[PDB]
Amino acid sequence: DADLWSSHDKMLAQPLKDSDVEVYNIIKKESNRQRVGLELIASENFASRAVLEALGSCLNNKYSEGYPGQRYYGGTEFIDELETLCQKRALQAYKLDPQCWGVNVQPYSGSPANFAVYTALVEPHGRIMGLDLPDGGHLTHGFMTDKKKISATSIFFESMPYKVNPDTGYINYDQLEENARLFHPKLIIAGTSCYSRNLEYARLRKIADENGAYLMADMAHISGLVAAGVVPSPFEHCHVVTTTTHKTLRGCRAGMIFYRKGVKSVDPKTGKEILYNLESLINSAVFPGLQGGPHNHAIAGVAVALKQAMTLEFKVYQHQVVANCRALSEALTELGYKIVTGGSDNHLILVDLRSKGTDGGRAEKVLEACSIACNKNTCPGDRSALRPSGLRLGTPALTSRGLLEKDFQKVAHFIHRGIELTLQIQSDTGVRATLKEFKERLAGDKYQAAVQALREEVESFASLFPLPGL
Ligand SMILES: *Cc1c(COP(=O)(O)O)cnc(C)c1O
Repeated sequence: DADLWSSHDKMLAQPLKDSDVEVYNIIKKESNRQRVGLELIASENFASRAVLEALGSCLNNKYSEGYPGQRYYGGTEFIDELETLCQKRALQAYKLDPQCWGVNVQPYSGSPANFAVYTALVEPHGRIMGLDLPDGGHLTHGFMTDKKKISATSIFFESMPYKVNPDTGYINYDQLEENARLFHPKLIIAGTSCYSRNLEYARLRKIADENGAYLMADMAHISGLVAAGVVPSPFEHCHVVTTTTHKTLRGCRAGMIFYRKGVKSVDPKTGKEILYNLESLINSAVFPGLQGGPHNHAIAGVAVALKQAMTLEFKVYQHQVVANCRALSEALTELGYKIVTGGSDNHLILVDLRSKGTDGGRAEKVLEACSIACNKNTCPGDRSALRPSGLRLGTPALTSRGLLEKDFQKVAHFIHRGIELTLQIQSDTGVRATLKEFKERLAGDKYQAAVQALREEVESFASLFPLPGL
C-alpha cells in the first residue's frame, strides 16, 4: 500500500550511479575515452563545469512557450529573468548596441537556428545560396543532387551553391556575383563548416544588396573567435547572424539568432524611414512556428557560457587557439604536407593528403585506431566525394585542455606517424584495393602491434592533460 510508494519517492531521488549502472558506465567509459584521446575534430570542444551544472537544474521542468512579457503559461518570473539575461549577455559578448541588434536564444541547436531564419525571411521555395558542401559548406546551407533534395533547406527552399576556387582554395566571390544575377537569391549564407580563412563579408554584403537579398552569417565554427575579437566580426556587414552555442564558444548544444533592429532605410525626399522587421518575423518563426517549449536548462548553460566568453581568460584561450593552429599548420607544412590555402586565419586547417600519396578516408580510420580524432574532408579539386583527399584538423578541443605550440608540434609528429602507418597499409594491400579491404588489414594481425604502440604513446601523452567537465 505505502511500501512501494516510498520506493517511488526513493526512485526519483536515487543517484544515476545506482538507478542506472548501465548508463552510468557508458558515461564513465566515454569520459575515459575523451581523457586518453587526442581530439582534433574542429567542431569539438569541452564544456565548463559551471555550464554542465546548469543543465541538470530544475530549469528542465518549466514550460515557457513564448517570450518574456509574451508567455502562454504563467509563473515565469524567474524564467523571464533568465532568458532576458541570456540575450542581454549574448549582445554584450559581441558588443552590439541593443537599439541596432536583437537576439533569439531559443533555438535547440545550430541547424534549428538556421532553418528558423529561412522559414521567417525566405519563405517556402524562396532562393538561398550557400557554400557548396564538398567545398566546406554545411548541410543547412543547402544540399541536393540531380536525383534528390537531401538537406531540409533544399527540400523546403530552393538552394544553389557557390564554390571555392579549386586552384587557390579560396571562395570564388567573382563566380558568386555572376550567378546571383541569374539565380536571384533571397538570402546568401556567409558561413562555413570546413574553411580556414576569413570571409569577405563586406564583399558578400555588396553582392547581397545588388540582388536585394539578405546576408546571413552562420558563425557556428568561429563564434568563440569572433567573441574574443581574434577574427573580424560578421556583425558589421550582415543582416542576420546565426550560431551554434557549443564548438568554439564552449557552451552546451544550442543555437542563437541575431538580427538587425532600427532603421533599415529612408526616402531621400520624404524623409520617411522604413524600419527592420526581422525581430518579429524571426521570433514568430521560432515560436509559434517551429518550436515548442524552450529548453530553459540549455538557455542557462548558454547564459553561463556567454559570461565566460567575455572574460580575459577566454580571450587568451582564443588567441592560443589560433597560435596553436599556426604552429600545427607550419609544422606539417615543414614536413611536406600541403595545407589548402597554405595556412589559416582561424582554429582549423584542411590537410591535402595527396601530398603524401594517400587520402583522408583511409587516414581517418588509422588515426582513430590510435586515438587521434579527426575527420576526412574533400579538397578543392577532388573529382569524387567518395574518396576525399583531405583531413580537417582543428585546435579548440586540445587547446582547452592546456596544449601550447610546443605540444601541438608533438601532436603534428604523432599525426605524421599515423600517416606513415596509413601509407604502409595502403601499399601492403595493393594499389587497386578498396576502403573495405583497407579497414580489414588495419584491424588485422599484421598491424596489430604497430597500432597499439602508437596508440599507447598517444594515450599516455593526452593523459598528461586535464579534462574539463566532471
Ligand atoms: C555546427 C554547425 C551548425 C550547427 O549544427 P548543430 O549540430 O545542428 O548544432 C550549423 N551550421 C554550421 C556552419 C555549423 O558548423
